[PDB]
Amino acid sequence: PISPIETVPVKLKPGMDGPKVKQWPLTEEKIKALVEICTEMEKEGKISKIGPENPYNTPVFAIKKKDSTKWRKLVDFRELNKRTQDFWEVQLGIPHPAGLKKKKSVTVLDVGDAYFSVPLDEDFRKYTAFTIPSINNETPGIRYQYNVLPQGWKGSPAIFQSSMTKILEPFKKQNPDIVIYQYMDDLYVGSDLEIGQHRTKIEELRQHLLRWGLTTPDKKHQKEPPFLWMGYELHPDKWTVQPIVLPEKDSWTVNDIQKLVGKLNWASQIYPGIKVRQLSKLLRGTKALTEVIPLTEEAELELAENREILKEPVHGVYYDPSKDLIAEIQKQGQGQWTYQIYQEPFKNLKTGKYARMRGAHTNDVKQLTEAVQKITTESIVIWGKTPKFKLPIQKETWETWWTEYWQATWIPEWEFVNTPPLVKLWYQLEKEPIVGAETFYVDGAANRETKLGKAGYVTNKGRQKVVPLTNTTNQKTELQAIYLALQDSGLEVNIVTDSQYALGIIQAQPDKSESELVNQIIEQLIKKEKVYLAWVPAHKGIGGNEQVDKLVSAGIRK
Amino acid sequence: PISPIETVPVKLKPGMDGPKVKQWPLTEEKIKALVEICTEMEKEGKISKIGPENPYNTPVFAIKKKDSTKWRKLVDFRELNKRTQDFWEVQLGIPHPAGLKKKKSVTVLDVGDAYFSVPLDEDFRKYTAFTIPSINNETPGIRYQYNVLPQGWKGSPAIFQSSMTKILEPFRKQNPDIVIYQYMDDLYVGSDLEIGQHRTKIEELRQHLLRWGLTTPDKKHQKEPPFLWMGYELHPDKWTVQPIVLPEKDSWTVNDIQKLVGKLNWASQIYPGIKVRQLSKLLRGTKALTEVIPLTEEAELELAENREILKEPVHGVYYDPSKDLIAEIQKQGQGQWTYQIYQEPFKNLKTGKYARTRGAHTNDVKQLTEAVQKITTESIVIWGKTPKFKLPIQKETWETWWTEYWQATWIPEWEFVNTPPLVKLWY
Ligand SMILES: CC(=O)c1ccc(C)cc1N[C@H](C(N)=O)c1c(Br)cccc1Br
Repeated sequence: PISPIETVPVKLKPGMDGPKVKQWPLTEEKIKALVEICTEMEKEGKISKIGPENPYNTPVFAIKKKDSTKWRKLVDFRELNKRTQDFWEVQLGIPHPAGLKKKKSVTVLDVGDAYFSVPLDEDFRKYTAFTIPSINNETPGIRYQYNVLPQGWKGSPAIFQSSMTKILEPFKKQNPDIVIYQYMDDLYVGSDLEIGQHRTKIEELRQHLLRWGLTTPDKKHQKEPPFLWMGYELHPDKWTVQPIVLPEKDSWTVNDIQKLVGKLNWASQIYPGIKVRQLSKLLRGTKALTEVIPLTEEAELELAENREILKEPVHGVYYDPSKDLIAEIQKQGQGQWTYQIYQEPFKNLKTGKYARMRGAHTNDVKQLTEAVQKITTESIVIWGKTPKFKLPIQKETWETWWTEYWQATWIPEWEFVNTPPLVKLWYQLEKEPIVGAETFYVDGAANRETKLGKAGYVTNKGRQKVVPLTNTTNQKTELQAIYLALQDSGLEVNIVTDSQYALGIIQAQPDKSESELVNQIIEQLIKKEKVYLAWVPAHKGIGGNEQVDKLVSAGIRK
Repeated sequence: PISPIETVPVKLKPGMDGPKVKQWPLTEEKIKALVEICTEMEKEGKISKIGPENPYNTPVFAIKKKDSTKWRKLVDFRELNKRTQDFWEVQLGIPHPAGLKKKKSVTVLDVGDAYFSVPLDEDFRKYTAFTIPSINNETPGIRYQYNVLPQGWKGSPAIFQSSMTKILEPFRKQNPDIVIYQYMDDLYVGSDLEIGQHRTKIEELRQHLLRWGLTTPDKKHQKEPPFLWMGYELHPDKWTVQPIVLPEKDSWTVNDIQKLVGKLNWASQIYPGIKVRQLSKLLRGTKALTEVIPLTEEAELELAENREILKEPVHGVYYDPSKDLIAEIQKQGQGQWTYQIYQEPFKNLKTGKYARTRGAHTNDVKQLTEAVQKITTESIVIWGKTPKFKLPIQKETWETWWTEYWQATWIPEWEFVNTPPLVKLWY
């Protein structure tokens, strides 16, 4: 029938008006198909014929779709969707199963003629007009108007949700503690009552909804236990995903991989192991999708590795507001991180992976901390509190990093958990100049136009060194310099650069990087006992450096 | 009940529409405090639940006005104020008394309660929209509209000015030498009396308000180990930027002088007129860093010159009422904080150093957020407007822990830096 709910007042963006889009007449065939339909649709009271006094209207279309035997009606009000006001987005969030408590029993009540029963604002009813034509240019004009939430109209999704919650309020009042969650056209009643006892309440609800006009076509609380919701396979005790089938073959395009990469991402939710590093990186160079993307042994290896993990259908558990939440982290791969937050000492609640990409030349300790926060954030949203962290990193090591970082950070309660790799600042520069140790004055330049660079150094003993460099920009050689400096120094060394960049990186305490050059600066540093990196304004007259830059530019100038 | 009065028509500054700031996920604990608070505010008629016909939003938060006390609601009217208050600041803009900074002591009285009386334009209520979030997005949130003047909207205190300028009339009459500035529901009262007397003329005024307008000001004092000054006192007069000190060891080891040329170098933009050439000569030769090289005639002359030239500033005191003062903070040491409020690059109107021994309030985020509060409160006293902050903190991390140590009623505009600051020096 029609719900006797309190309507909701809607309007068009100030300055706009009722869409004035006449309908292009289709074949007289569907013209009738429209007649037979609207007729009963009007008989139900959902519509009322009004032709003249409403100038506005929209295009009315009718065709078949998705293996059905009865005609369909496609009246998408997009133009109207453009002139209509904005509403409070029905669902600005994504509910995560992990944040749900297990119920002894649950069901789904299809509320598919949902909108059609909720009456639209007494005024707006006008702006929802559509024109019904006839055959051979003969047609007086059967203009119609909706009395309920239009099939497409922008407000429908919203108004309906706001109207349902009202519909249900009294019910859950006389009979509480029965989790009810409503996604658009799906009602999920859940509780901890025996199959029968439970269904006893469902009826109470159904008839309640029968009172408010929402006739649940489902003669009973009948629905497929393995509920498919947003890729989530749900049950009164566990959750997971399954359609994550990954096909393989020769000549896969950039589009193919991107899709495959996207797939691997979703599964990670519950399957602890998915690594999209190499595959995600191959997508680099966004431009042509149909362009066949080549995978190198590495990329191929990835697919293989993940593929089997997926083979394992790991189940996911729910949450319990009596056991303290825990978050364990493992340092995997190079720039990829994985984590699992759990309640029971062995039952995965939710799993995720932090993909390090924010910046190149990042300290691992920083990475962990980032992942920590990333986890806190995602936790807050889903559950309601911050979890205790099981962290693979020496406590005393943390104390060193935080105290000496320009940024401020915060890590809740977190205890040490010895896993495969330990988070530890590999090397570390000194604070004051080493007494005695040989001082090296590095320097490097490069004619940008010729890509010809030059590196070298000068110790406090007249030990000079210079080596030609090609296809190198000013900065790169600057590093190569400090490199040379490291190559022929001692366990204790002092280096003086002119580069702001060289100091920006090294002092960043980097460890990993897709930069062989930078990597070897780390290699040399990881070996030495004491190293002192110092910076002085270039081209301002500084001990040695002044002159250094001279022997470096011992030829072409830049 | 039926005791309202005519309202003042408020209208969005031409151009913009209602705000729609996405609400940040709040923890369960705080949501409880919010739902409670809100319910009483509905039981009291201060705010009325609203429908979907309103696509507006202003973030809400939960904070404890005092250590170990109850919860306090806090709406983020930064956005709405920008559109709505930026128009109204030229119409009802409450003038700022410079006599406030010149005086000795200053107490900040919370007068928010007052605004809870004057009803707002039944038409403007729409914009004040504020959504309380629910966990896991189970519920799309208990949306709320405001009825009276919310304690966040910069346009509210403007309206309530009417009454306030009266309530104060008497008191001011008997106490002529006490300046009473009013910024965003914060009563900034200043004077020159001996603190002993100050503590009096303040409770006096606190007892006054409570008598005539039933303006109840949350009493505050801490007799504990963390004893804070009585009435939360400030001392504008005790404020000045002098911490910049060059080492007395500038002519010892080459390394030293090297650093010296480091500081003097950058200072070139802050203090036009400084030279370094002479001093550079001393460190010009390829040498070790630990080799001691004493001062030389010309180097010495220019060191002494710059050494002092740093104490007395030059021009820069150009306060452009148009350009918004930008505040920038720099994490220095263990408990030591430093900030600079400039308008144009290197042309600062003031610099300071927040000091909160690391240990008890060890939290970096606690000290930073603490500094964020302190850096502004004064800013209010001296320029009478909130600076734009640049905090050396992770975007996500800040938003997550800032409401936890926050005890303010207003929220300074902030943005997050993600680059190693060269400003991270001895100062
Ligand atoms: C937020 C919520 O409770 C929920 C969200 C989405 C879906 C698809 C179902 C939801 N709850 C149900 C229910 N009927 O209560 C549920 C299922 Br399905 C499985 C386990 C527990 C719960 Br509470």
